[PDB]
Amino acid sequence: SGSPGVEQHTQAFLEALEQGGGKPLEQLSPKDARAVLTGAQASVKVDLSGIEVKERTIQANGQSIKLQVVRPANVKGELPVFMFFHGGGWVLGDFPTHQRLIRDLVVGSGAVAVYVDYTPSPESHYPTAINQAYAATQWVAEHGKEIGVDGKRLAVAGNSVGGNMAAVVALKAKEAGTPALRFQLLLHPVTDASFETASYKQFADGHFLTTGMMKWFWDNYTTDAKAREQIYASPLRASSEQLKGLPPALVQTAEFDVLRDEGEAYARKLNAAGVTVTSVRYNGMIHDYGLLNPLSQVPAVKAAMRQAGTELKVHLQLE
Amino acid sequence: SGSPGVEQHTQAFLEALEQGGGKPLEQLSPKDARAVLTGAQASVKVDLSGIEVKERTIQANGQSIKLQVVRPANVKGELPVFMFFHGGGWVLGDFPTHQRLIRDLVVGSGAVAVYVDYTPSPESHYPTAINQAYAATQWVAEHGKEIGVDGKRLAVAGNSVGGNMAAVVALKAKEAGTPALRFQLLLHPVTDASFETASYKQFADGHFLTTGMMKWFWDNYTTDAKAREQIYASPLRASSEQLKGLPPALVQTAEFDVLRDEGEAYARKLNAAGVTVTSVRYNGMIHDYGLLNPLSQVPAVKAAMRQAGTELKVHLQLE
Repeated sequence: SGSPGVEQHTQAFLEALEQGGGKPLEQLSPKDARAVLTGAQASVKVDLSGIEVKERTIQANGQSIKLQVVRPANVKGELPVFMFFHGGGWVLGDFPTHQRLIRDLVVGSGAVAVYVDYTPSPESHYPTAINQAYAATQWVAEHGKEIGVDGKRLAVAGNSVGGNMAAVVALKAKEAGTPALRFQLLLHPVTDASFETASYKQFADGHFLTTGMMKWFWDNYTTDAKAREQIYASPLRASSEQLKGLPPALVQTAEFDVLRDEGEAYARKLNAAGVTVTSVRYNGMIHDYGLLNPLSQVPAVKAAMRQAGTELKVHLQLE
Repeated sequence: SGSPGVEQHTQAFLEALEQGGGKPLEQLSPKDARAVLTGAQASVKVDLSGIEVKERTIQANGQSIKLQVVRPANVKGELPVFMFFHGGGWVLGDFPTHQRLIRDLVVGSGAVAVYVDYTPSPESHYPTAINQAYAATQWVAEHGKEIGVDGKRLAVAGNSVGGNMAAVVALKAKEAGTPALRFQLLLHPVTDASFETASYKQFADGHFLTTGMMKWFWDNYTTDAKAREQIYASPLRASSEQLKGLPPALVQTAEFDVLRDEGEAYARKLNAAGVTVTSVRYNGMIHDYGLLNPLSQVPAVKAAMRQAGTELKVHLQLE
């Protein structure tokens, strides 16, 4: 269905989904909802070349955590590294659904991605996944040599709830005083457990990610209102003092996205706190433009991916 | 003065200008206004390395036109090429005021820039400069070998009224059936001789480029209302049919810019006409963020420049 101004291929994609019909995602079991993303991502021929992928299980902060290490192919030596936190509304997502996005970031940056297999919701609730995400980030900083990376040159990155996770891991690293981070890449992040922004109102339906989906995602994550008010759930609620000293950020938002305004608002809060921020709204785009494989060849998406990889590279250089 | 959300260094810049005082630009003679930009650009140490600059005067469509050819240094062979049309509101601007911006685009793309020294206003009026701009573009396509470029791989680029000029040259090339263009790079372009968009209302003052300046710029360009209604002055007025077949575009706009809305509106019109467009709003930025030397080290500006160079490069490749 979409709106005037939606990029042409994206609009055609939305119309194709509308014609395909199907139950609202939030009316499905977590298992069936996961299968929607799995099936849709698998339905598209995509370039996954130029990477080498290796699983690694680590012992960190009291639990076993599974990683996927994604390295630029045919490259020798220690490389700088970014943690990658996947989206999917906490309920959906995993490594293979996100592999093309991760691949594009790795190939475009020359840096190694460390995907963290955090526990999904509702199997776990806040703050289980963010504690895993932080534990893995500290692990990479300390033990990077074991997986062929320079852990002292370390960024965090993610899409959607993964952008939430990246932002929150940066906050947790500030709180803990470790590890040092070069950069945070937030691709259309969730930043606030509230649903009254102008973008939430304007794009409630018809633009892939719906308000109904967002409320369901948040409900599966946690129904504890006190938890939702914590900065580690809703980082937009942080004060300037709480944000001071965070690493430089690139925040990409999508024009036609309920989460657009809270993402841009978080960028403004970082800027007001003296954090270096580049905040770029990709016009014509819907939420998860960098994830969805049917959109991966849209020229604006390719440009967004080129930028994301380049900014990772710029911030992960030697000295 | 600025607004909540203006990027921190940009805000400090605006405040410094406010404290410096001085007459409104539009109350100055063209000569004195030109000197404001010349002096301000010269007051900042900037990196101009990595280029070789050579002047060339050409005979094209009945007149002598001066070019500055800006080539990546230490590179052999034919290179692809982009025309560069400078901003300055038609009254101001020239090569040296714009040299750092041009340099960044050349170094970041690996392509040669051809700066066109169009006749300023009010010394000339519409359509003198755009006819010169087009003549030079056709010349480069035909005679590129003479200046070390592959004229068959040709883009147009410009900031502000230079973005207007690039967009209009692309339209003139469609009208003439020549030359073929790979790409149009529009950095915060002027697209419409009207002053009633929401951004014009919101950012009328306090954000460097004022509504008063824009009206003065347009008045110096042409006071002919019929001329202003032509698509070669106000390309936003073009129909979908008139825009069909134009080359792929990157349109960067600035959040805090009176011209923001008409730039984004032009991107939407291109998209509606089936033209490939990437439209990106750089949040926190003011107009001419890529031109103004005091802002050239602002991290978001560096990111915008990296993107602009990269997108030129991507679109100017072989085959």
